[PDB]
Amino acid sequence: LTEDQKKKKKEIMEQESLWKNPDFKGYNKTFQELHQLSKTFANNQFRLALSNYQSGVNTIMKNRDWVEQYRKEEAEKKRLDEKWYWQKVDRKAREERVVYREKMKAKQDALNYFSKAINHLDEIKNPDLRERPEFKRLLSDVYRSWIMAEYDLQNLPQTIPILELYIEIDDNEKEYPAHKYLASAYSFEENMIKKTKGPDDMLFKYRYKKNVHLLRATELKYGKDSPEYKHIVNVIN
Amino acid sequence: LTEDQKKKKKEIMEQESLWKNPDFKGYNKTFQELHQLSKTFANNQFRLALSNYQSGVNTIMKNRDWVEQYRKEEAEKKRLDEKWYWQKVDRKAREERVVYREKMKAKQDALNYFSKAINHLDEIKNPDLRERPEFKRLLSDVYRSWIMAEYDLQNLPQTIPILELYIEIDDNEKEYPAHKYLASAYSFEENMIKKTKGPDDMLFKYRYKKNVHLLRATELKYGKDSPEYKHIVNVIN
Amino acid sequence: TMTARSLNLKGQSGELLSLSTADKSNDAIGTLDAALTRISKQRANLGAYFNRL
Repeated sequence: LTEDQKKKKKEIMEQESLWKNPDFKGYNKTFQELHQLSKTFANNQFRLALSNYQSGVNTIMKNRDWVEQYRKEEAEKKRLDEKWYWQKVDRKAREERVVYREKMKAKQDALNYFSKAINHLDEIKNPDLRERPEFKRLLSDVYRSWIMAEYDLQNLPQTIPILELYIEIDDNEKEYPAHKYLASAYSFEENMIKKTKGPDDMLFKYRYKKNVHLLRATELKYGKDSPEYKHIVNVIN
Repeated sequence: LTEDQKKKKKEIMEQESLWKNPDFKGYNKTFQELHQLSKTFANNQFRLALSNYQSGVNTIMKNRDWVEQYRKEEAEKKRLDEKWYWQKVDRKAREERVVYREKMKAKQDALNYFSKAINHLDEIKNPDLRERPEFKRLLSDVYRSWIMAEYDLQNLPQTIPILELYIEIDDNEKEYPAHKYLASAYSFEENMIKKTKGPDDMLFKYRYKKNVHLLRATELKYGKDSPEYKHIVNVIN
Repeated sequence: TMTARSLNLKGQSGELLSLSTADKSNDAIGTLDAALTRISKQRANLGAYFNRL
């Protein structure tokens, strides 16, 4: 490979890792770095924004632990009136209901915390401070977790304004997952217009934006004028 | 830094200290210097003016001790009928009201003493004596304590004629806190006109005076044609 | 008191014409016990106060 192809391969893997579903090793790494950045930044509103962001992520992490425990406790019950197929499938679906409703509440609590983290970052008014790598790192982490929290629950239309704000920050536009999620969420919205028989202007708006971010994700991972780039361009043209 | 920037940094810190809320170390320093100046001055009306000023400051200092003791005595009471949130919020608010009313009386007694200190300085009629550093130091200390006594109780419109008299004395106009307080008190008055739907002539008068002292405070602390000076000028222009 | 006296849940899972939904059913009704409890006891103190007067 060329130096650019080797670099690109390395970066795409780092970007896929960056958007990895949360776990304990990623949590630890993320917050150790954010707290060191907070100490460097020495800004009380950044400190508060981080305290709220961390509380939001903790809501998500505590929920993931709850979901395993809940499913475990149900699995360990003896179910005497579950002798027919429809009874087993019934009780499965109701388990999924309680898990989904609890995950929905955990998402709502986590987004209230993320909203507070953003409201505190909004209070940093000095443009020399808003341009700090510390400021942009935290703001990117808040939007990324916010996008993922909604994505997991299939709330794809809601992810669009946050993905769009995300890609505007410090070369985030060059991230393959960011364009993959935008393209998928736009695709959902296009399908909503087709299923609900909505207006043509919105059909084409959503289709256009899907294709822009589909092609851009392709360009970023495989390179301009790659067999894969040429293919997507030829389908669109 | 340049010799002027180093000097300016030093002076702004000394000016912030000059306007420091009263305490026992500042009280001791202030009155030891004023009594030495009184002995140098050898003027009975200055001596009387100082005796009254000191009585006014003593009223303030004795009040500060009362407020700590009062809050302490309340904190140490067992409150059996305080089992609902609004009961706790009630009793807290009434504690604050009693403290505010007692602080209001201490302010009134302190200003009667400051008024007497001024009435005695008014009796020094010889222009060669009124121009004495001893005369201007005491008169500045009386106005400064008077401004602060009103400021603490949010009586900002009342601070304007006293701040204006203060800045006319022996380069006090070059003090950053003096312009900060003037700008804040003028801002309050502008907001009063906007809230009470008062006349436009007063809206613009108060807005103008706010901006003059805002810009002057900025010039004094950061310097002419500093990023901060240029910013405030560009907002006003 | 105001609606924010209890967990003021509006709407419910599914398709709505609002942009709000209720929370975990278990807490939702459990909250109404809290709502009723919080207001009744507030009346209780007012009741008791009347007797004091």
